[PDB]
Amino acid sequence: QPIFLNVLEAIEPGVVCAGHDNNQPDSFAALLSSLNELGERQLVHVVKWAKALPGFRNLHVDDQMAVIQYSWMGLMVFAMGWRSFTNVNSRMLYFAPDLVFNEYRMHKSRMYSQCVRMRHLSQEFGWLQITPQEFLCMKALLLFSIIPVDGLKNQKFFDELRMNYIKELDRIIACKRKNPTSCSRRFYQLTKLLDSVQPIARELHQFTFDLLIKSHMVSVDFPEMMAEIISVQVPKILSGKVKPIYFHTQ
Ligand SMILES: C[C@@H](Cc1ccc(O)c(O)c1)[C@@H](C)Cc1ccc(O)c(O)c1
Ligand SMILES: C[C@]12CC[C@H]3[C@@H](CCC4=CC(=O)CC[C@@]43C)[C@@H]1CC[C@@H]2O
Repeated sequence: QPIFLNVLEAIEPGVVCAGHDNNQPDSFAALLSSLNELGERQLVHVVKWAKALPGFRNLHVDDQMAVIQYSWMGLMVFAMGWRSFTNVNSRMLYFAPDLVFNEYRMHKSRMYSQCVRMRHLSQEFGWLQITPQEFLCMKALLLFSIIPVDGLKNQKFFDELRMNYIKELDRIIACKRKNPTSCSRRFYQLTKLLDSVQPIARELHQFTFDLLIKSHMVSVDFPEMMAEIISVQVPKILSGKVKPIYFHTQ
């Protein structure tokens, strides 16, 4: 029995609802305030999920919050892609059971191009035939894929942790496979899939950072936690002080 898989499967967070009043007209201001409240909500879970991950509390405490604060975009975008694939075969974006974006919501949110990228992503789960086991280990690996260029408080611990999550993903690929040509191709495939989250996550950082700046102008509410992470932590990403870790050069 794989102990590592039992844990991921057990800690996976349940459905989270956005709180969106679906009887309102689909306006930019309402779509985004709801995506924003959706972020606050998802964030509470992400924190609880990350803390229960095997080895996570071995990281220094300031590094525990830094990694969560750097990587939430990618992790949530990925999860959402998976929810989109499993529920509606990647036809729409399944943000929350109460906030499914049709083509029209995509246009009204004014992120049609990001949503188009987010949708290609969700389709990849289908095209690549990702298993829930692979999905889960990839998502944990995503929590460890962005860090300051000066390094963390205890960079050593982090590197150990992340090396292990790499092995586990490699373990879940090998656990039922014939010859090592396909084990290779698959690991290549999934590593490229993970890389692909980063540019998408970078576009959303830019977007939401812009959005918060003119939040008052455009009538868009940001909950406190979202306000603080976007104004404190996102700018370090955008200014190049915090960078994603790619498996392959872009
Ligand atoms: C994810 C873990 C990998 C793992 C642990 C136990 C298992 O039975 C397994 O199959 C894989 C990883 C964290 C190993 C580890 C052990 C001890 C630690 O202190 C630490 O930071 C990390
Ligand atoms: C950041 C954001 C709210 C949080 C959104 C994000 C789009 C991606 C996303 C996917 C989810 O499933 C949870 C909400 C999040 C994480 C939105 C883009 C602009 C808006 O400000």
